[PDB]
Amino acid sequence: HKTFVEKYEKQIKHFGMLRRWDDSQKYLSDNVHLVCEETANYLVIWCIDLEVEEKCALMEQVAHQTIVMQFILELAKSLKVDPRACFRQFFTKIKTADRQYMEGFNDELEAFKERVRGRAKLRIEKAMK
Repeated sequence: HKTFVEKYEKQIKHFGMLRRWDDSQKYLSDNVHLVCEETANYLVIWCIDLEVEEKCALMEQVAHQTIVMQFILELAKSLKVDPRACFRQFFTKIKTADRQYMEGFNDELEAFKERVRGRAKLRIEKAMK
């Protein structure tokens, strides 16, 4: 919650703006404390913030990184290990010759962005009328 974000907000934003697998993996390896639900939670809100402000292109960029972190955290729950100890295997898995894991990632990413677009619209009905 609260002051993890006061502490690391600029680092979370930076991660949110990466894209290449090796760039993300290096950044996390260098900043392992960011591999946590607090980070994924912040990225979700930020996506909704960007979408509402019509920064749709940037929302799509941040959404990619949001799903990266969610996948990492899910993988960890899968193996019952700490996500800080196993996050590199997300990148290994995504790069596998059979593109099955990557396909599921892409599907979750597209679905996530649809949900973000819906959530954004709700914020302006929230007090549109």
